[PDB]
Amino acid sequence: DLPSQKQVIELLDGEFARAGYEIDDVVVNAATRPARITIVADGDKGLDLDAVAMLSRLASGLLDTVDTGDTPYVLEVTSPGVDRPLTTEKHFRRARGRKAELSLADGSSLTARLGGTDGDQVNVVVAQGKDFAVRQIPLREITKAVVQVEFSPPNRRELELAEQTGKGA
Repeated sequence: DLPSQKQVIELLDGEFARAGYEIDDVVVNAATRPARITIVADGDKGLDLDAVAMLSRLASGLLDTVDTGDTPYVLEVTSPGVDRPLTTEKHFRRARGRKAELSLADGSSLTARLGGTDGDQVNVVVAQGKDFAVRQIPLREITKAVVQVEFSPPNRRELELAEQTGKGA
């Protein structure tokens, strides 16, 4: 059949990196006519149309080296999307379960999946080895919070924790 997400990534990651680009995610969708393989990539300087086309050429060339069989697919290389910034406690509540990039007041940053709010805290869920940590961060320590677009579905255990912690609308 079609290669797994992991197969596409092992196939492309090195070449993409060698071209100066990072692979953020890969989606092999076999539920459309025809199937779509989506590569989500980025560089320090985003993806302009030149880069999108170059990486599409790269990726398609590399994927032709693979036995797809009689199964027909379409390839797309895209930038990671943009999603809402969050300002109020209500916003955080509504964004429970979403992945977020948080800038902290001490200058550090953190990518984590948002849990519920709890008093003046927000719960966050972070991967830690094969397991997870649930941390509370005070709203007054978050100076920027941006929800990320997700292409592959969230890790099931991670989403379970993020969605059954604290309050969220």
